[PDB]
Amino acid sequence: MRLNTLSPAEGSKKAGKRLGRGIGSGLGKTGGRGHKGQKSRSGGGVRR
Amino acid sequence: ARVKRGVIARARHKKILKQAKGYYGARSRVYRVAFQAVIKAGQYAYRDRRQRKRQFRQLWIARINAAARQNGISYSKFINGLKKASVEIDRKILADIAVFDKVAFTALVEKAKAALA
Amino acid sequence: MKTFTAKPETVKRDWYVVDATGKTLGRLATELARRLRGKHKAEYTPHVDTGDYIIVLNADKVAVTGNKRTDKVYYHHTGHIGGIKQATFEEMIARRPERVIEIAVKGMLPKGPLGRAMFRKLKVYAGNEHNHAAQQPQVLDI
Amino acid sequence: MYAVFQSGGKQHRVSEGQTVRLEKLDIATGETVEFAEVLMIANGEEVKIGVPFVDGGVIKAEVVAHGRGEKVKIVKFRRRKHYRKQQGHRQWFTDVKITGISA
Amino acid sequence: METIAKHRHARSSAQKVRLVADLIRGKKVSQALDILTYTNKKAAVLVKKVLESAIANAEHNDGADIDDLKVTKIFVDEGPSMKRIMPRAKGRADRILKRTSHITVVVSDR
Amino acid sequence: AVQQNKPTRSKRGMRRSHDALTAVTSLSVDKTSGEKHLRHHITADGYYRGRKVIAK
Amino acid sequence: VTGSGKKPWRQKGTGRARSGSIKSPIWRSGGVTFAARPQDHSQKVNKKMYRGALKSILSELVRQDRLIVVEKFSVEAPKTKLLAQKLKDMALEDVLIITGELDENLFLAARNLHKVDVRDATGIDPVSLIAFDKVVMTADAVKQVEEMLA
RNA sequence: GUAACGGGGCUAAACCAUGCACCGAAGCUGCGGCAGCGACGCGCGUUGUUGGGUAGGGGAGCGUUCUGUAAGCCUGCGAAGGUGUGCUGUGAGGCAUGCUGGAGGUAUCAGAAGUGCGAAUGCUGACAUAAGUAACGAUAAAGCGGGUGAAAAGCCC
RNA sequence: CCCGGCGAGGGGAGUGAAAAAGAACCUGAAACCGUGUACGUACAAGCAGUGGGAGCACGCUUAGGCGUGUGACUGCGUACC
Ligand SMILES: [K+]
Ligand SMILES: [K+]
Ligand SMILES: [K+]
Ligand SMILES: [K+]
Ligand SMILES: [K+]
Ligand SMILES: [K+]
Ligand SMILES: [K+]
Ligand SMILES: [K+]
Ligand SMILES: [Mg+2]
Ligand SMILES: [Mg+2]
Ligand SMILES: [Mg+2]
Ligand SMILES: [Mg+2]
Ligand SMILES: [Mg+2]
Ligand SMILES: [Mg+2]
Ligand SMILES: [Mg+2]
Ligand SMILES: [Mg+2]
Ligand SMILES: [Mg+2]
Ligand SMILES: [Mg+2]
Ligand SMILES: [Mg+2]
Ligand SMILES: [Mg+2]
Ligand SMILES: [Mg+2]
Ligand SMILES: [Mg+2]
Ligand SMILES: [Mg+2]
Ligand SMILES: [Mg+2]
Ligand SMILES: [Mg+2]
Ligand SMILES: [Mg+2]
Ligand SMILES: [Mg+2]
Ligand SMILES: [Mg+2]
Ligand SMILES: [Mg+2]
Ligand SMILES: [Mg+2]
Ligand SMILES: [Mg+2]
Ligand SMILES: [Mg+2]
Ligand SMILES: [Mg+2]
Ligand SMILES: [Mg+2]
Ligand SMILES: [Mg+2]
Ligand SMILES: [Mg+2]
Ligand SMILES: [Mg+2]
Ligand SMILES: [Mg+2]
Ligand SMILES: [Mg+2]
Ligand SMILES: [Mg+2]
Ligand SMILES: [Mg+2]
Ligand SMILES: [Mg+2]
Ligand SMILES: [Mg+2]
Ligand SMILES: [Mg+2]
Ligand SMILES: [Mg+2]
Ligand SMILES: [Mg+2]
Ligand SMILES: [Mg+2]
Repeated sequence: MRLNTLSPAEGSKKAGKRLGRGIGSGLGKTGGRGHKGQKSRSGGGVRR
Repeated sequence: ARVKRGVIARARHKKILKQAKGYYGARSRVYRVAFQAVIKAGQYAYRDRRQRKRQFRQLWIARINAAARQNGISYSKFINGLKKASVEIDRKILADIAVFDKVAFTALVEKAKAALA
Repeated sequence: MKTFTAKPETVKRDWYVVDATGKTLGRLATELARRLRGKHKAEYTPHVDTGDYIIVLNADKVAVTGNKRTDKVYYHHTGHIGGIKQATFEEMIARRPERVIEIAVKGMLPKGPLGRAMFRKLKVYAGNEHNHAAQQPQVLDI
Repeated sequence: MYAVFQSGGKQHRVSEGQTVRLEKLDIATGETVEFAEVLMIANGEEVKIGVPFVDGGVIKAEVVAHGRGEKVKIVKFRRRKHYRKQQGHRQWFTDVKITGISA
Repeated sequence: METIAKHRHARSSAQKVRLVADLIRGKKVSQALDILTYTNKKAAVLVKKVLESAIANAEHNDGADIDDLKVTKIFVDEGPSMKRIMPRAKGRADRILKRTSHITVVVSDR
Repeated sequence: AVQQNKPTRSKRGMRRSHDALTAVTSLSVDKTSGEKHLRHHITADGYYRGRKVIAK
Repeated sequence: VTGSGKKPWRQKGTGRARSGSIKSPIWRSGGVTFAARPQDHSQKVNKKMYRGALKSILSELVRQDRLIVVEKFSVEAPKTKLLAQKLKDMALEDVLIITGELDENLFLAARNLHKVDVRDATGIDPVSLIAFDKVVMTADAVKQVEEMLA
């Protein structure tokens, strides 16, 4: 039990998505927004 | 936590430019052009591992045909004859024998002709 | 081991003499093209000229079937606008008979530097005499 | 003198003393391997042609080395379709030294 | 034994100076001096002063005889460019580069 | 009219293959003064074909 | 970013990429796209999870023989040399010392020894229990930690 | 511009019929290797099977800066950075070492992100290209002697 | 001290651990521009590579091939977003 031998539980710390960081990521370019239209836009989307 | 990109960016560009050695003009000097050249070289290399197998078999066949016809039989009859004789020597080896051991090649032809007889 | 390749320095090329008299143009030309390329040798290598030197005699007596003697047309363009020129087979035989065989063989050889090098080994003559006694050509019946 | 044998789904023409690179054999280094499926043995003008294998034909070899071949890069790229994939490859081999050919 | 002289920041484009440098590369120094004397180029004046400096350096500092010296190496590198503004028609400004050159001459007996 | 593609350093060098200067073939030697000079021109010390044509 | 809201050049006709602000994050000297603000990084720890963690730590110190219980731990005077002598006597270098009542003499003696720290039982924290090589607790301190967690 | 077999050429090298050979793909098989999923038995085996992919969903990682671990560890007997070379992994990468450099670097396991660029007529700087090309700004105009000077069409007389 | 115009600039000498720390000064990348050397290239048609491959040069530990550079000739092949 030292400050460099403590680990989180398995499955407790999932890494966040990072969009727009290249092809291999699977979220490159359009960042999961698809192509064009209102929902692709910054601030884009219709009200509830 | 500001991150400067220069050290990593340099290493990535240099990796590509090292693979573009020998290419003409901007293709060995300029990252944007070298990157495209290296990708295309990789695409061709992938394709040509398949093509190499086709080109060598084509070469072996042409040589077997020449050697068979020097011994009085066509390639197509020679191969049929070997199959009927249960000879399993492949075309790489037959073409090698055709160049390096003409007496042995002649013996294969006589075996093929006997199976067709 | 790697597959054998012929080496331009070590390739042996023999000399042959063929008589075109009465031979069908295209059926002669395929055998010439085959042997100029070296397709008849086990050492055949696509990037190497492994073929033989071939003298063709009596090019003016080469035969063609059907109505080709009058109706086969050779076209060429001079590069000048409107400069499309033509000659019938019979006109070609009368004026430049060696060209009939040379044209036929050239079209059956590979295109590119090596194909042009292969063509240089063909020596076509209109009559029954050549000047290559020194090369000691063997008779070849095509 | 030479012989032809099958190993690693490929065929090989070998003489005594030659080192030949084969697909990986599951056999320890510095140990003997016998190839008893010999397709041809030629000792000059004397030619034994297997139909398919030579009767009594055996090639003995010693395993000299195992190793991995030169790295090959696999590049896949679909232009305009936002797709690229790369992979490396090194193929295992076994080098054997031919010690004897006989029938 | 090699001796160097340089003219750094010489007022001429390297392209112009290289035309003259190419005349004397590999020549005996006395022949090089004659060639430069009858070359009608500004760069010939610049190169000749560097060659004369190299010879004087070789004689004074390195104990050479002029008679044995050749122009073993000569090259012109690009120096810093001075940037200037040239007014063109219709209120447009162009950049003028006043190019400079670094002239190096190496003389040797060997 | 202007280029659609940047010409190469190779093509630049090829165009400049005719730009090389030519050295004076040989200098003449005045018979009297022994001075080198351009042929058919006076020497630096004002000699021409052995005659002091120009003082200083 | 300090500067004017003037459009740097007209929308159309110049042959340049369109510009709106000299302060654009695309531009040198421009804003930071997602500029930081001061943040509070503190997390909630459920009281029971805090206490559960301390019990796990203390139990592990006992298992690893890192918890040393004593009756008394005192120095006569606020002299660093005395505490240094006491710790080398007990064969300790890097040590957390937990007492019932935090005395001035021991606190003052410990200050200039960077490997030594001296707490009262109320001032225990999870990191310090883990970080120090040994933990020395007075019998008094053990009772107070006993009561705090129980 | 032949220009309505891809060409040569072909009277079959055309067409019809029948047959047997052969060539021919990244298909199938062989040999070696990797990975996903499901069975069947003990994280390993055996067995079956799968692995082209845009939008897009899911899973698993590399590396960068910073905090702890670290008053530790490496480092003037040479840190970071730069530049080569060799080795190495399925990849992002990793390791070693020559030269340069001359004072820093930082394992491990965790923690946090200004965390990865080729494009945005992106932004700043540097440097190319066209090119030694156009041009040298009123077509009122110069010539020569002497002087000075390292040098004079342009300065002085 | 020496060349140069009592220049610019440079070569020595000297200082310094170092001057390729010389003030145009720590490190000193890339684009871009040169000099030198090896190989190729003046009958040859196209995304300039890739697969095959001779020759030449230079290394190297079986005297063997091997390595490094180059790349005649040849199959395939219309950049990227
Ligand atoms: K989405
Ligand atoms: K401002
Ligand atoms: K303390
Ligand atoms: K270093
Ligand atoms: K750390
Ligand atoms: K850009
Ligand atoms: K230029
Ligand atoms: K090629
Ligand atoms: Mg996708
Ligand atoms: Mg879009
Ligand atoms: Mg749409
Ligand atoms: Mg949509
Ligand atoms: Mg908006
Ligand atoms: Mg920072
Ligand atoms: Mg380079
Ligand atoms: Mg073709
Ligand atoms: Mg104005
Ligand atoms: Mg265009
Ligand atoms: Mg010119
Ligand atoms: Mg700012
Ligand atoms: Mg509370
Ligand atoms: Mg017409
Ligand atoms: Mg067709
Ligand atoms: Mg296949
Ligand atoms: Mg398959
Ligand atoms: Mg599949
Ligand atoms: Mg897939
Ligand atoms: Mg740290
Ligand atoms: Mg960023
Ligand atoms: Mg960039
Ligand atoms: Mg992009
Ligand atoms: Mg410009
Ligand atoms: Mg022009
Ligand atoms: Mg002009
Ligand atoms: Mg003009
Ligand atoms: Mg004027
Ligand atoms: Mg005057
Ligand atoms: Mg002056
Ligand atoms: Mg005037
Ligand atoms: Mg000075
Ligand atoms: Mg240095
Ligand atoms: Mg310093
Ligand atoms: Mg510096
Ligand atoms: Mg040539
Ligand atoms: Mg020609
Ligand atoms: Mg061309
Ligand atoms: Mg092609």
